[PDB]
Amino acid sequence: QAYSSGLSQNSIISLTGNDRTVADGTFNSMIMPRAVIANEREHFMKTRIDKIEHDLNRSAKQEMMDRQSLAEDYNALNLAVGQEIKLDIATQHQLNRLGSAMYKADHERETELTDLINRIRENEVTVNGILENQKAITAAERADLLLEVVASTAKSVSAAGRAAADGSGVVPVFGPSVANGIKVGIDIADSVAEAAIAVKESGIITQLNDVYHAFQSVHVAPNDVIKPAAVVAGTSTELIGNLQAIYSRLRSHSDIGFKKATVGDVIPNSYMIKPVNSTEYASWQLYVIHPVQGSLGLVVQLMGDALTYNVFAQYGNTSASEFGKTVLTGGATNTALEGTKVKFQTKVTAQQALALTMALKDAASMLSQGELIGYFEQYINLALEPDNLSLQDNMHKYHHLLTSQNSPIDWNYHDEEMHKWLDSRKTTNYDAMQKKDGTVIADIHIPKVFNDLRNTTLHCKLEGKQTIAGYTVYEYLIGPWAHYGDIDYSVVVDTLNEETKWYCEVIGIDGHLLIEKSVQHKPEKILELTVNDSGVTSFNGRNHDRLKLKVYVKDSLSVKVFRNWIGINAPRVKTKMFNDHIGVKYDYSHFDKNISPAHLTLTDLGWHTWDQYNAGNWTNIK
Amino acid sequence: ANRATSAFLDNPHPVGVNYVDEGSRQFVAVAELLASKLIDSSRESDESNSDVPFVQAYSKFADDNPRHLRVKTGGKMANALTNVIRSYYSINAPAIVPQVEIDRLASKATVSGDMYNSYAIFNSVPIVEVLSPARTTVSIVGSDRADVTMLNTGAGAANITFNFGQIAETVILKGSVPFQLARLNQPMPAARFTYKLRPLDGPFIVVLPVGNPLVISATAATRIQVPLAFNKALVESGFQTAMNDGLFDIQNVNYYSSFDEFIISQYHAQDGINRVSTCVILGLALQAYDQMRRALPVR
Amino acid sequence: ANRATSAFLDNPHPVGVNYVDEGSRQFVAVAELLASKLIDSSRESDESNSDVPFVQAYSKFADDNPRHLRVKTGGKMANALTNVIRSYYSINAPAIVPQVEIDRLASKATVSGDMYNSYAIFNSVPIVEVLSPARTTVSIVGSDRADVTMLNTGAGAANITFNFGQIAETVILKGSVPFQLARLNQPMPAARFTYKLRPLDGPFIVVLPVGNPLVISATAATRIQVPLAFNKALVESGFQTAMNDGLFDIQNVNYYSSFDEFIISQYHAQDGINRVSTCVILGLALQAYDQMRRALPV
Amino acid sequence: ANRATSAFLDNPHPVGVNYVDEGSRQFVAVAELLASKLIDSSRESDESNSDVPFVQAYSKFADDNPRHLRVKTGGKMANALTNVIRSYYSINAPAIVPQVEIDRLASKATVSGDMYNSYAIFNSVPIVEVLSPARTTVSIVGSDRADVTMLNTGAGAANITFNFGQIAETVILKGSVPFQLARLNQPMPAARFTYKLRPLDGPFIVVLPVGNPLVISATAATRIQVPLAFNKALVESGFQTAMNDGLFDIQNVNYYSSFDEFIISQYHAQDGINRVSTCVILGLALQAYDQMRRALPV
Amino acid sequence: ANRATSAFLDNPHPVGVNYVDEGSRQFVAVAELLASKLIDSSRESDESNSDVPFVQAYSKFADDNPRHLRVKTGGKMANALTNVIRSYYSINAPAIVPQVEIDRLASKATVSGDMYNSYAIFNSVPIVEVLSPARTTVSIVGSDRADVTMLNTGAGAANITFNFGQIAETVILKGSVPFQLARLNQPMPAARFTYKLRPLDGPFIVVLPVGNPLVISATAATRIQVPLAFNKALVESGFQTAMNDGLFDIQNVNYYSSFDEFIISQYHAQDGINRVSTCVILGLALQAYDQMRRALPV
Repeated sequence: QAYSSGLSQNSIISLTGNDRTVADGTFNSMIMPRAVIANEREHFMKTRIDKIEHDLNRSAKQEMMDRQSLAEDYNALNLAVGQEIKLDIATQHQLNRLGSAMYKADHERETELTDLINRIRENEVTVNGILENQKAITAAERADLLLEVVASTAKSVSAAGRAAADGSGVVPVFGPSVANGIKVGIDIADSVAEAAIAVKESGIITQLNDVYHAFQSVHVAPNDVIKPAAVVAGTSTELIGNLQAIYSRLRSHSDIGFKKATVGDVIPNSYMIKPVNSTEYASWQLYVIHPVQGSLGLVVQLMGDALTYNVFAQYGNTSASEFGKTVLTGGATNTALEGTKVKFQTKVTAQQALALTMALKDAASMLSQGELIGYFEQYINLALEPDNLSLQDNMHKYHHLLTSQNSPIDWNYHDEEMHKWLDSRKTTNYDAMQKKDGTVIADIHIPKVFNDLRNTTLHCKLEGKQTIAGYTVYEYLIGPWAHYGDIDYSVVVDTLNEETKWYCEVIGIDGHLLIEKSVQHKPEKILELTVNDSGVTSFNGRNHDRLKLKVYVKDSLSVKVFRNWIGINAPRVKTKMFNDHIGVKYDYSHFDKNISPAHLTLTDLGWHTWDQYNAGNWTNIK
Repeated sequence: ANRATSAFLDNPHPVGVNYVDEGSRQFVAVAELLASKLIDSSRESDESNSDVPFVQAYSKFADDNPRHLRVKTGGKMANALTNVIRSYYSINAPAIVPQVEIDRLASKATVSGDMYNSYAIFNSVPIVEVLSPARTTVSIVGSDRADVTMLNTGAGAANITFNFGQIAETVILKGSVPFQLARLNQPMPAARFTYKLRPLDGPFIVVLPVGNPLVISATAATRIQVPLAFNKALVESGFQTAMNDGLFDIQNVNYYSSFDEFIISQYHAQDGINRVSTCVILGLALQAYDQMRRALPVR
Repeated sequence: ANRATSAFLDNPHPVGVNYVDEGSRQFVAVAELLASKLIDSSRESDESNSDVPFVQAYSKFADDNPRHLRVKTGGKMANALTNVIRSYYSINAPAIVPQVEIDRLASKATVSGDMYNSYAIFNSVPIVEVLSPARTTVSIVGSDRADVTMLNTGAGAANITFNFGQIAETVILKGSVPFQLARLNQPMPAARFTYKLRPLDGPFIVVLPVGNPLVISATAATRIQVPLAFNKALVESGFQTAMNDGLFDIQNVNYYSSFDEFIISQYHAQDGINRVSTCVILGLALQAYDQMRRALPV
Repeated sequence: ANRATSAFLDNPHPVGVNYVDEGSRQFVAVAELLASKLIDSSRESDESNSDVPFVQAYSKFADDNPRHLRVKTGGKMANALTNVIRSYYSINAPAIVPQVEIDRLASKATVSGDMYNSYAIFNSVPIVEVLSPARTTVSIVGSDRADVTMLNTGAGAANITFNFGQIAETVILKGSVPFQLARLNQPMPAARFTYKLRPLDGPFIVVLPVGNPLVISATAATRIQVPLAFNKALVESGFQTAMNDGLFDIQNVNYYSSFDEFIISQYHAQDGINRVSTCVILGLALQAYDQMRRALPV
Repeated sequence: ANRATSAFLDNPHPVGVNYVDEGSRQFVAVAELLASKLIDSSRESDESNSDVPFVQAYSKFADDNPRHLRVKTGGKMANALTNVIRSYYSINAPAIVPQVEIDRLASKATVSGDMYNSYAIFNSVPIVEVLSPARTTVSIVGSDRADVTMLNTGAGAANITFNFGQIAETVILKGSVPFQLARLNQPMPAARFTYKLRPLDGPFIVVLPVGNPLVISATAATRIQVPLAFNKALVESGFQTAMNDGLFDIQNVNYYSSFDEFIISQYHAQDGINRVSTCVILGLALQAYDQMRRALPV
């Protein structure tokens, strides 16, 4: 029996009309959605554009050159034995490239969400008025009004506007670009000499090459999330809690996606099955989505005018079939259909893909077959929301339901099950390779240091666009934490000058800490924090869920920040939900404050609380 | 766990196994037809200011000419109908009507003994069982409309299982506040005021949140095969009349407020398909009884 | 050693001993003849574009004229036919049809009351016992075609004893692979796929080589005297209809998938020769029940 | 846990929605009546040397006089019947027969054109779900008779859940060895060979002891309303002919070995009440198709 | 490699070559028509309350007016039919009946001796061979429904080859669990429950994964030309009666459970076309034997 949600849905009027077929040479025919995966010309053009964006921001020549510098920095961290990140090994270098790019995009998205919270909290009175006065308008229209009363940097919710507002660092990672020119299948036969091991360390196995050719990261902008967050929000606190709840789920999926590459298994590929010789009025489509950043998959079937879907777990497969247990059913889907198979990479999460599938199922009678095909493929392949305003709102309402506490899917249960299954796979693959080949060969190809995106020791390069009296400001957001333990932070600063005086500022709820290091080309430890099982830390006597680090350098060239956990495979923290975020509230308004290194005296350095300063002039104490 | 059941569904006493053949079924149909003529003749006597129409119909019913100073009770036909009614209700009631008397009375008028020509709708709500956790309280009141009051005192939300049986056709559930209900091993839907249910779908689970009590009103409809002459209003009036006169006062029997409750209770018992056939004949007999006494009253 | 037997041959319940006289045998045959006329009256009504053929057929069967708004149940003949079916199945089922009613209905038409005019072939295969050594496992599945699966786990070849009873006329054995079968003292022949046996020949010995399991499929034919109007297609339909209607719902009785299994099981029981006579009358009663109820569904 | 299901119940394809009105149902009934007369005319043409019965039967059926050197094809009625049969099987099959042609052919004979006069018994067993513990193996084979082979390799006895749906009326289970069966949350009886069950009672639990495997043979009876002229033997033969003649090759349709399991599979799908109505009309069309094609091959 | 084949396809013995001319085929047709009238004479006798309808039909069949004391046996026609039946089964059977007697008996009724007017569908499943790798086990059981149980113990998945011959028109495969099957040198599709195959396509490869056994159930349909009067229900009953009476007890012959297995086995021999024509005449002879012996049991 298909799952039936009692969600209220707006009526949908199709462009095709009562006869459910568009007329030739009409304005509606020109604005109709059309298939992108099925059409070869579009599926080729979009891959080329996706590759171009990756090479613009991340150049292989630059990343190959920075390997020597990055290896030295990781060595200088002085990690314990068994926790060292050796970038001289090819597999470790390849995994670091994937990890560093994925973390930078996740960090930037988290940074923008933090600023968006600050603008909402500053304008709480106006925001509260909008939410309660305007409850009948569409979710997209509510987002436009909310982004206007607050002085948001990105005030556009349209797809074209979001693309323009997005900058380098949030571009999805194109997997095939990373794994280009890397040697595969180096063969040393029964040799344990140092020369043979050196050659062995320079190559990767075929499995890692296959994993990278099927990888494409998904990072959701805050402007995308504000529409689901404001569908039923009544107060500003509820809206902020919804925004934080969604990004908690999103971040947890990103860590799982990186964990898939670390284990020795190959990741499945999303594909579409179409008839070999399509016949008019007898066509069918089958869509199989294996999201890399997720714990659940989707199978959608379009036979006639009927839409049927199934949600299957990506863990526990016996290798006899590519589908796990079914968690939510929406009809009967036949995955044994015979036809041409087309491979694609999804640009939306499982929660986003399912929301449109539920909305499309309710609109099957009111929408033509072509509209269902066009709207689904555009969103899966290009993250393009449907132009039908009523259908778009229905998708956002379902998106809120799948994330709320009353979701039909228990996301926490499935995410935890996926972590346990992935850990077992790594042990099985390592043990199997430890028998067939040596322990040394097993360590090269399956490193134990790389576990998940927010556990492995990773670096994040900082970009600087703000200059205060000659000092460039580099910003890094410490936290939030999905793991508990002891975490160390280090900063690497490269400057053209021979001798340089650079400063670091750590901002909390009440006061900030200012440090001076004056050491170049070597990591310098700035902060050591202890995170409890609830993900909060005690920074100068108060509980903090996140902090802000600002680095000031004169004539800077590159500033890197290293994040390090004391023990490998740090225990995880249960993912926060809406109730958890509402219960405890932290003020982030102080992250906007800045200091001027040039006008700094010796007494101003150290830990100082806000009451010691005047309004403004946070550099100099009274 | 705590179990709650409808009061009227509990312990249906066995129905009689006599006077259920074709000859007896013809006698009940004949009595109903003749009783209807008796009540119409009395109306005609009032409008014509003449006793001829009533004496004319009483002679056919009672095989005797009415005489002054003798109470008009219906003759031998009334004696047979009243005692046959008692036998239908309970198996402990005696069978005291001879077969010669049944055959003679069944020949008075030509009519079929068919009891499956038509259908009727009965509104008793069968709630076989309601299973609840430890920290919750469940109360069921009413038969035509059943109100189930549930209060949760525990820390978290509890699940209450509803069993409506297999006989009822449709059950409509209306709640004081929106609530979630779904079948076994099915994801819960959004909160809704009303639910239309098929009792054959299986046990139903209701989420009871912590806080103010939730009251669910239940209405049910079932189809039972009845003869074309069946009239629900006349049957119900006869049931109350038979109770007042004490014909249903038998040892080890259960008492019901309405014929709707009586027929549904017997349907849900074991071998209920066989019991419901006897109850249908009783309903037609009660219709004849109601029309007979209203024509011939006693102060 | 282990003993394996067919499921349907186990504990045949006693059958009824009433309505087996000549007068009641005529009633069953008369009911079958008149119930058939109801079925053909439907076709004749379409050809003539009138209900006259059905009125004549129903009036003879039920003794009342058909009437609209009245459910056509078949009258007194249908009631008597239903009750005699109940009495035939079980000895504890009460016999509630008076003899004077049986005689009156039997006079409606003139038929040959002999229930031994003809014969029929029954396909249920009786496997009374399969005797197997300690180290072998035997499983029997099926009634129309019995598949016997034997597996030898011991070191040496084993001898399996097959007992097919004495009632069956011929039994045909087919194996997945060629096998050797012989009588108790006869020498073993060369392995071959199929064997034709007479059950009265004696117990049969089958050698079971070590290795892959051997599956033997059995098919039997049995001849039972029946009335000439007997039709196996109609009896089987009536058997299913009676079971669904609850005519066989009585305590301390066995239940069978088909009338083929029921008659063979009673044949192999003690006092089998006089039990099959009652079962044959039940079959003709069930044949009339199927035709009458399809024409007049209630 | 593990789950097993009957193969024929998997993925029933949608049926056609054309030619289901009263007039179209009259055409199917007329074709069945006239096709039956074609077969009967051959025997009448043997009793009397004349070919008048066949000429009359063929002229009514084909609207033309039969000729010696011309192939007998059935005329316009044969083409209409073949195309109408294709439409019922799948919703993707085109409906190309004009309604004015259907109405004209329905006027050749006066028949009821009614689909719910009588009933018939269908022998497919709907084992919807068998749920088994971790250390047990369950295999289901067969459609008319289903044998479920269960083996327990665990330490203790295992409980196996049987779900037979809600459509079937009666199910009879016979085991190779005596076994224990009871409803959910009910005390378990003594071991016995055969069980008679009502599928609506609920899921059934079977105790599987550790040791030799236990095989349960299942048979089911289901009652479906059909016309009075319905004949199961003719429908089954017509079903096989249509599959061999290519009438059922449409993209994305399921295939079945018998018409018995085709109608039961559609009955267990959602909106199965409405699907059976169309399938019954297809059965009478197949009954007409068989008789017509045997009389007039190719 | 191991080869497994169907039991009933092995070694079809040669059929007789006598009584296949036009005159002899007319005699078989005459006997079937006369025997059919003999059975229907019993029903007509009951309606008329007299033996006149039966005496008329027996006089035509046996050329003598029966006496009450004499046991009716069919006369010369019954003897001729019996000896003709024995001759068809085996080439070793003598041809006792002279041609003069056949011609005299063929003139009693006016019916053609044709045998190709109509067709029939036969359901025996011709699994000619199954070739399997070394570490796998394959067993074939059944004729009307062929169940192939395959279990492999090797580490890798095995490919099993199925050959269904060239005669059969349609073969439908159903599995206990979804499996992979494709034609020779064709891409393997996704796992499905059911497959519809044309045997002329070629050998079929089944992927057998390591683990629990996989069971495939097979049904087949074959079209064989037969007379219009052919009735499979009566032919199969006559086949069992002929075996029971010992009409087939000849040296160096094979034995089959049904006439379906007999005719399909002969069709797969080298001279299949010539053999089938003889077997069809045997079927009509067996149809007449079933009717004649049921009316006149001896």
